[PDB]
Amino acid sequence: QVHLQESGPGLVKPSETLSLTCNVSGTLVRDNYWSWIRQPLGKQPEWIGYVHDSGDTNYNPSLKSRVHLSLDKSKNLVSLRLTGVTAADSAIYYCATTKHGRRIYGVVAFKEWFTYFYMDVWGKGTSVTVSSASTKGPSVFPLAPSSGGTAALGCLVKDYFPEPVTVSWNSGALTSGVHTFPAVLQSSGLYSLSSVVTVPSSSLGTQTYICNVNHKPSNTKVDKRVEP
Amino acid sequence: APTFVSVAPGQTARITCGEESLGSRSVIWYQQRPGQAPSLIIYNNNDRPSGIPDRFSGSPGSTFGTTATLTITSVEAGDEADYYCHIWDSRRPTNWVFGEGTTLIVLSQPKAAPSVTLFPPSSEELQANKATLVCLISDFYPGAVTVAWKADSSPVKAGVETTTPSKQSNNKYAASSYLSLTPEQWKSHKSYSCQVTHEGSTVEKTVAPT
Amino acid sequence: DIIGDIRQAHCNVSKATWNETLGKVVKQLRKHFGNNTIIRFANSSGGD
Amino acid sequence: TLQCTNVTNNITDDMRGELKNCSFNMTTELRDKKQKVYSLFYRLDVVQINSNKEYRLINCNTSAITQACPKVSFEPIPIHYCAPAGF
Amino acid sequence: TLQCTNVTNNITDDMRGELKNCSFNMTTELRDKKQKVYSLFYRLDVVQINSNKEYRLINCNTSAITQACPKVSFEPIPIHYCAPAGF
Ligand SMILES: *[C@@H]1O[C@H](CO)[C@@H](O[C@@H]2O[C@H](CO)[C@@H](O[C@@H]3O[C@H](CO[C@H]4O[C@H](CO[C@H]5O[C@H](CO)[C@@H](O)[C@H](O)[C@@H]5O)[C@@H](O)[C@H](O[C@H]5O[C@H](CO)[C@@H](O)[C@H](O)[C@@H]5O[C@H]5O[C@H](CO)[C@@H](O)[C@H](O)[C@@H]5O)[C@@H]4O)[C@@H](O)[C@H](O[C@H]4O[C@H](CO)[C@@H](O)[C@H](O)[C@@H]4O[C@H]4O[C@H](CO)[C@@H](O)[C@H](O)[C@@H]4O[C@H]4O[C@H](CO)[C@@H](O)[C@H](O)[C@@H]4O)[C@@H]3O)[C@H](O)[C@H]2NC(C)=O)[C@H](O)[C@H]1NC(C)=O
Ligand SMILES: *[C@@H]1O[C@H](CO)[C@@H](O[C@@H]2O[C@H](CO)[C@@H](O[C@@H]3O[C@H](CO[C@H]4O[C@H](CO[C@H]5O[C@H](CO)[C@@H](O)[C@H](O)[C@@H]5O[C@H]5O[C@H](CO)[C@@H](O)[C@H](O)[C@@H]5O)[C@@H](O)[C@H](O[C@H]5O[C@H](CO)[C@@H](O)[C@H](O)[C@@H]5O)[C@@H]4O)[C@@H](O)[C@H](O[C@H]4O[C@H](CO)[C@@H](O)[C@H](O)[C@@H]4O[C@H]4O[C@H](CO)[C@@H](O)[C@H](O)[C@@H]4O)[C@@H]3O)[C@H](O)[C@H]2NC(C)=O)[C@H](O)[C@H]1NC(C)=O
Ligand SMILES: *[C@@H]1O[C@H](CO)[C@@H](O[C@@H]2O[C@H](CO)[C@@H](O[C@@H]3O[C@H](CO[C@H]4O[C@H](CO)[C@@H](O)[C@H](O[C@H]5O[C@H](CO)[C@@H](O)[C@H](O)[C@@H]5O)[C@@H]4O)[C@@H](O)[C@H](O[C@H]4O[C@H](CO)[C@@H](O)[C@H](O)[C@@H]4O[C@H]4O[C@H](CO)[C@@H](O)[C@H](O)[C@@H]4O[C@H]4O[C@H](CO)[C@@H](O)[C@H](O)[C@@H]4O)[C@@H]3O)[C@H](O)[C@H]2NC(C)=O)[C@H](O)[C@H]1NC(C)=O
Ligand SMILES: *[C@@H]1O[C@H](CO)[C@@H](O[C@@H]2O[C@H](CO)[C@@H](O[C@@H]3O[C@H](CO[C@H]4O[C@H](CO)[C@@H](O)[C@H](O[C@H]5O[C@H](CO)[C@@H](O)[C@H](O)[C@@H]5O)[C@@H]4O)[C@@H](O)[C@H](O[C@H]4O[C@H](CO)[C@@H](O)[C@H](O)[C@@H]4O[C@H]4O[C@H](CO)[C@@H](O)[C@H](O)[C@@H]4O[C@H]4O[C@H](CO)[C@@H](O)[C@H](O)[C@@H]4O)[C@@H]3O)[C@H](O)[C@H]2NC(C)=O)[C@H](O)[C@H]1NC(C)=O
Ligand SMILES: *[C@@H]1O[C@H](CO)[C@@H](O[C@@H]2O[C@H](CO)[C@@H](O[C@@H]3O[C@H](CO[C@H]4O[C@H](CO)[C@@H](O)[C@H](O[C@H]5O[C@H](CO)[C@@H](O)[C@H](O)[C@@H]5O)[C@@H]4O)[C@@H](O)[C@H](O[C@H]4O[C@H](CO)[C@@H](O)[C@H](O)[C@@H]4O[C@H]4O[C@H](CO)[C@@H](O)[C@H](O)[C@@H]4O)[C@@H]3O)[C@H](O)[C@H]2NC(C)=O)[C@H](O)[C@H]1NC(C)=O
Ligand SMILES: *[C@@H]1O[C@H](CO)[C@@H](O[C@@H]2O[C@H](CO)[C@@H](O[C@@H]3O[C@H](CO[C@H]4O[C@H](CO[C@H]5O[C@H](CO)[C@@H](O)[C@H](O)[C@@H]5O)[C@@H](O)[C@H](O[C@H]5O[C@H](CO)[C@@H](O)[C@H](O)[C@@H]5O)[C@@H]4O)[C@@H](O)[C@H](O[C@H]4O[C@H](CO)[C@@H](O)[C@H](O)[C@@H]4O)[C@@H]3O)[C@H](O)[C@H]2NC(C)=O)[C@H](O)[C@H]1NC(C)=O
Ligand SMILES: *[C@@H]1O[C@H](CO)[C@@H](O[C@@H]2O[C@H](CO)[C@@H](O[C@@H]3O[C@H](CO)[C@@H](O)[C@H](O[C@H]4O[C@H](CO)[C@@H](O)[C@H](O)[C@@H]4O)[C@@H]3O)[C@H](O)[C@H]2NC(C)=O)[C@H](O)[C@H]1NC(C)=O
Ligand SMILES: *[C@@H]1O[C@H](CO)[C@@H](O)[C@H](O)[C@H]1NC(C)=O
Repeated sequence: QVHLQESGPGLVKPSETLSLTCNVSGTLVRDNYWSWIRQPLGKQPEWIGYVHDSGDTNYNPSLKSRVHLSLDKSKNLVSLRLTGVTAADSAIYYCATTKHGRRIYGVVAFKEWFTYFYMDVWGKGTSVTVSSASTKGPSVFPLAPSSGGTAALGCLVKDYFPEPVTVSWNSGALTSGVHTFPAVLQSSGLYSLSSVVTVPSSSLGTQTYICNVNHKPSNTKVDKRVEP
Repeated sequence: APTFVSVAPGQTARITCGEESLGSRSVIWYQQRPGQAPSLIIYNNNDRPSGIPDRFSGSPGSTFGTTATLTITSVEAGDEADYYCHIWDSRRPTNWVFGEGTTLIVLSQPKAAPSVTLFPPSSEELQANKATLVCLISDFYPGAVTVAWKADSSPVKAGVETTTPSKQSNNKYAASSYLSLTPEQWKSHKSYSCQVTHEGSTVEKTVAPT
Repeated sequence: DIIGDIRQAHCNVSKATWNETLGKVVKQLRKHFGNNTIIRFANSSGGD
Repeated sequence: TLQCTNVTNNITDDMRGELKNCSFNMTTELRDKKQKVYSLFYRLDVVQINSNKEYRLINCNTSAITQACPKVSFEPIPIHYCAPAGF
Repeated sequence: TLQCTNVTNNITDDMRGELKNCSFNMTTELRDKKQKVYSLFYRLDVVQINSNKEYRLINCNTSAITQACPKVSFEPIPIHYCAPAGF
């Protein structure tokens, strides 16, 4: 077993210090070589840099000075530090184990080869916004079940900034039938989203129907019950 | 700029990425499944690890003055995703940003109409001197809908916020539509309506106030 | 234009045979400079 | 007066460039005109002349130069030295 | 690069001009200077090079050129092929 999980603040003001961390599982930091990749909206991914013990820690030249990668031996998590953050730095960041190799085309002693790494296992992602606009937690007014056989139910989140937000029903117990929709930005800058489940005619109850939301940037956890 | 590749199911697609070759290279290839993370599919010019089967053929690094190609053989619905390549030329320096994407789209997918479900303004919201109804457009191929609203008979222009058709992981698109009203004008009318328009069909959903 | 990689001109000889044949010249050389003599090989001193 | 650079390459700083891509005003079939054209030269076949990086063919101060016909061969073929009669 | 026209003539349009009056920058006894001077050439001895009507001597892309000494003669005079002795 081996798996990765990135995390971050989610929002940064112009000219500040971006900071990210990535949970590890199965294998540890000393064992492997670590790398980050950020991917702006609707664009190709940009390789950030790589890191390993013994000083093998070279970065992207385009990022230049403002980037500083690091590590944490005891706690066993990969680290990142970026200064002078701007609108260009708005992207979904990734952490990943990089795996090196050798490609040879001539004589090795003549140094006619190069070192090439690829990244085999990624994480989920790290949505990082950067705007001078201040954060706002969500407002929640759950959709009542109305428009035998089958039925339908919903949970609306009205206004927030910035993305993203997770929606687990009954803290993750209720999972089947969730067709949660992607957000929509208003002219104010706020997003809005809505979750829905399908539930058959067997729905009198009283049943524990809740859509537990989690807005990490504004530590907001508003979980509302819903019934006919 | 955005490039596309389209084939029938069970065929063999071919996808190219990056600058023309100079010296011998190693080229890495990835697959961004919309929503999910980029997945390493090929590491050497034609080497595949576990989790990814054959044949995801590729251009060998041994050629010069040549383009880098990725040949999908026996395509299926699951193979539909964005792709990227990483180049390492003996002559050119380290490429610090994956080459531009080339999105694959197989043919003759399930022609499917949406699953609209129009909810009304929930009692809590109305109490907050604010009112919105939401119709949620789900499972429709392809993702090219246009949704209008109607205050009973008459159409509605203002306040209408709308998403962009987004492909969820399962062979389905999803989109939503909103509008901002006041509770007193929502109760005043007989029935507000959400009229989606598919490729041909227009489905109506319409909620009235208690 | 140079088609392909940019590599370096070179020549290969067997280290085994060079060892063998450089041993032959030494066996012969000692006939002129004494049986109890060191005969090592060095590169060019300098010039064109 | 050549105007030379290095050849398209990504080598370690230690490894010096031995293939200089040189562009130069060359003569035409007609006396009237000229032609800027490029060629590749080894580092040993050129010398830095003197913020442009301009060079010259090394022979230019020592001697003249004559291009061997490609329709000729350098292969060493066996020769026999035969004597005259009564020799 | 010659700059040529037709020779002074009043011929019917059908009859093409076979004598092109060509003016050109020619060299001088001194390296310092030049001289625009004209000569007459047959249509076969020139090619259109390319609203000026400019031409070139046809040899300029195929071969070099050497002017026969007028102090020589092309007249075919009778030759006899004599054998050596014992032939
Ligand atoms: C003077 O003396 C000097 C010094 O002695 C000498 O210099 C030598 O010059 C030669 C050429 O002039 C040069 O050869 C190159 O060698 C490259 C490296 O090969 C070695 O490594 C690989 C990989 O090692 C992995 O595995 C190791 C464990 O074994 C591990 O420790 C490593 O870390 C690494 O992970 C290895 O495969 C090689 O072993 C092969 O050769 C053995 C010879 O005894 C043989 O016993 C093995 O079985 C093995 O054979 C396999 O590979 C050959 C390849 O030809 C196949 O034919 C067989 O069927 C087997 O599959 C070595 O240990 C090598 O990568 C170079 O070849 C690639 O690169 C050139 C670049 O232009 C291409 O033109 C080639 O076509 C070839 O490209 C293929 O491979 C690469 C990398 O895999 C791919 O990216 C390409 O897309 C392409 O792949 C396609 O084709 C292949 C089949 O061709 C196929 O497998 C693919 O699926 C795909 O279809 C090149 O051969 C050598 O480095 C250099 N130095 C030394 C020390 O030898 C001078 O020549 C001398 N000069 C004179 C005048 O005498
Ligand atoms: C030693 O030094 C030498 C110099 O002294 C050096 O030689 C020179 O090298 C350069 C490369 O570094 C060569 O330049 C290349 O020329 C190619 C041919 O250009 C063709 O297209 C021109 C018009 O089309 C333009 O506009 C289009 C938009 O409408 C663009 O899409 C085109 O790409 C192109 O834009 C490029 O060209 C413009 C000039 O026209 C330029 O302003 C612009 O900024 C951009 O660079 C035609 O004019 C041209 O026609 C002439 O040339 C042909 C022969 O080539 C003749 O037959 C004609 O009669 C006429 O004389 C061509 O039809 C370019 O394709 C190439 O650009 C590519 O690379 C850049 C890199 O960023 C890309 O941005 C660009 O889009 C191109 O990419 C495309 O092609 C590549 C390659 O196929 C492909 O991989 C890629 O995916 C994409 O498809 C570049 O400009 C130059 O010709 C060399 N000169 C000589 C004399 O050799 C030599 O290499 C050195 N050697 C060593 C060993 O170091
Ligand atoms: C093959 O043959 C080719 C053709 O012969 C050849 O290409 C030629 O190369 C030369 C040298 O590289 C080029 O000369 C330079 O041209 C620069 C471009 O400027 C042009 O375009 C401008 C518009 O953008 C025009 O304004 C300008 O003309 C104007 O300026 C003149 C200045 O006197 C003036 O008299 C004119 O009437 C007109 O008003 C021109 O047409 C030009 O900018 C450049 O001048 C300086 O800047 C260069 C960089 O851009 C420097 O490299 C150069 O050194 C110059 O700096 C000078 O001044 C500094 C401040 O005083 C000094 O410190 C410097 O030392 C330097 O002084 C030297 O140069 C002076 C020239 O102005 C000279 O007067 C001094 O005595 C001293 O020697 C320069 O003029 C030319 O344009 C190219 N021609 C073509 C057709 O391409 C090619 O190199 C050959 N080889 C190969 C491989 O192809
Ligand atoms: C033997 O050797 C002889 C000497 O080398 C040679 O004679 C020379 O032949 C050339 C070409 O036929 C002559 O050049 C032309 O000269 C025209 C006369 O203008 C002169 O006198 C004017 C006063 O009446 C001056 O104003 C003028 O100088 C001014 O203009 C310059 C323009 O850049 C400027 O930079 C100067 O500082 C100055 O201010 C000059 O002294 C001249 O008019 C002509 O220009 C155009 O018009 C010609 C017809 O009159 C056209 O044939 C020619 O093509 C030009 O049009 C250009 O512009 C158009 C609009 O942009 C373009 O569409 C055209 O394609 C063309 O562009 C080309 O030409 C540009 C030149 O300006 C060039 O910059 C472009 O890049 C492009 O290539 C042109 O300058 C020269 O004067 C002759 N010299 C002598 C001493 O006689 C002779 O041909 C050789 N052969 C034989 C058999 O004798
Ligand atoms: C300077 O250059 C010279 C040459 O320019 C170098 O000298 C050369 O050195 C190589 C080895 O380093 C010599 O090659 C040897 O050839 C042996 C004979 O092979 C032939 O016979 C067998 C049957 O016995 C045939 O099957 C072969 O044909 C097959 O192989 C060729 C490719 O090689 C294919 O193209 C064909 O289609 C065939 O498939 C030949 O005709 C050979 O025995 C030897 O080693 C082989 O065997 C060992 C096991 O003992 C294997 O480990 C090894 O991999 C070889 O395997 C080949 O042969 C088997 C069959 O025996 C096949 O089944 C395999 O597929 C594989 O092809 C070796 O290959 C060469 O002869 C020699 N030339 C000269 C002129 O001296 C110098 O070293 C060099 N010096 C310096 C300093 O640089
Ligand atoms: C385009 O050109 C650029 C040029 O800038 C180039 O980028 C450079 O890439 C190189 C290679 O990555 C960077 O150079 C160093 O990389 C070190 C990584 O360690 C490697 O080297 C170890 C020792 O190598 C020995 O053997 C090789 C031959 O194999 C020989 O050439 C060496 O000289 C040396 O003798 C090697 O041990 C190591 O591990 C391998 O081997 C062991 C077995 O021995 C095995 O167990 C391992 O699994 C593995 O296979 C590995 O191969 C890195 O440590 C080093 O950084 C140190 O030095 C700097 C000071 O210079 C310190 O500041 C730093 O903290 C470290 O102490 C250095 O990075 C070089 O840095 C790159 N350049 C830049 C600017 O980043 C591109 O690759 C080229 N691209 C293309 C496509 O051509
Ligand atoms: C999975 O990931 C989570 C989250 O990343 C991780 O939680 C860790 O919890 C510890 C608390 O036990 C955090 O520790 C703090 O980290 C911050 C940021 O670096 C430090 O600033 C804190 O104080 C340090 O600096 C102070 C400066 O004055 C010192 O005084 C002080 O002594 C410290 O040196 C403190 O260390 C930690 O940040 C998170 N995250 C990480 C990546 O460690 C969790 O442990 C991971 N594993 C599991 C199983 O959940
Ligand atoms: C050197 O010693 C060897 C010993 O076997 C002998 O055969 C040889 O003749 C000696 N040569 C000279 C020059 O003394």
